[PDB]
Amino acid sequence: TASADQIQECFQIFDKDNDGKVSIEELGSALRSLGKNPTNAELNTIKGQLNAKEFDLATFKTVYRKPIKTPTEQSKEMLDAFRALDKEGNGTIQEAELRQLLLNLGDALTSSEVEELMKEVSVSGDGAINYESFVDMLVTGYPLA
Amino acid sequence: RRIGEIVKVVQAAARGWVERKHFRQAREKSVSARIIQDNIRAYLEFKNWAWWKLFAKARPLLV
Amino acid sequence: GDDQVSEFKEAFELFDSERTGFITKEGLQTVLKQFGVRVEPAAFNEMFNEADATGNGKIQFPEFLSMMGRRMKQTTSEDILRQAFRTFDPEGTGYIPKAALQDALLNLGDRLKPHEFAEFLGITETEKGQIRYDNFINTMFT
Ligand SMILES: [Ca+2]
Ligand SMILES: [Ca+2]
Repeated sequence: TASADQIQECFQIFDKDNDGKVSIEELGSALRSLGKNPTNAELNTIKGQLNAKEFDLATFKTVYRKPIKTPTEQSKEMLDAFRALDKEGNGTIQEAELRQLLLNLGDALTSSEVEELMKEVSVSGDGAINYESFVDMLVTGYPLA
Repeated sequence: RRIGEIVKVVQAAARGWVERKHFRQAREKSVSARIIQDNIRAYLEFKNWAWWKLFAKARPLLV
Repeated sequence: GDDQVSEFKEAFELFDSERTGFITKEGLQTVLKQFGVRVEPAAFNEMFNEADATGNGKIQFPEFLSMMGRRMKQTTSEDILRQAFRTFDPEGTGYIPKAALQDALLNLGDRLKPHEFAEFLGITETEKGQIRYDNFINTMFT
């Protein structure tokens, strides 16, 4: 979990103009940068509670230290989700279906986000991806410095 | 439907990975810039200091 | 528990070539002659007094350490500075485009002033839009 020094460092990186404030539109990005993964719903509740267009470091610390799920806390739910989508029982999903779900349903990702995700994903000659490897990439990839 | 709901956790974890990736890059750049800044600023402050000149002369003799 | 301190201790030891554990005014004069550093009388008294915080005529290692630390604490080892430049020159070119570092060193971290960034250029912008950075590094570790 991010130390106080790591939280400050992160905040300062987001606070490009050094005025001690970061736009509320970047709160999700900043939390995510330090290994906590709010859903859109959760983030919206947090933003609504802040009732502000920007936040300071003290606030960021307070918000971040709450029990927002880390990536390992999401493994079970992700694997359950992918298993429910697994037609063949072989641990794969078609990358085309994955792209569609990410982009068109739920808390839809942007095209740019989806291309960055898929750049690191091995696709077979029948267009299949191993979803546990994908989950593993999401959970273990780019850990805290 | 129910699919919209179950994929939200995958979307949340996917956003997390993208941001952690972006942040590693941004942090590496900021940390490196800081090291360079700190070294330049220090050097410009001590470059004509007699103790620096002496220390700099001795440095090659040190283990 | 620190590489800076060990280096300052090694330097102090070289300056303590009589092996007394301290540097007198007499000894500092000899040290300056040994290493070929020229200091005018006023600057000599100033440098001695800077180091001799207790004002007793003898510079102990902790006094020297405190002084050197005050002026040099934010510097790093040669390797750490080299690696920091390597962020902005991932291949081994030894060169960084001046428009790329300028936006980095002026906007990120503890931002440099244009005059500090200009003095820095005065060292390592040998061509018209390129910084060699080894010209800067080597001025600190020759
Ligand atoms: Ca700001
Ligand atoms: Ca003394």
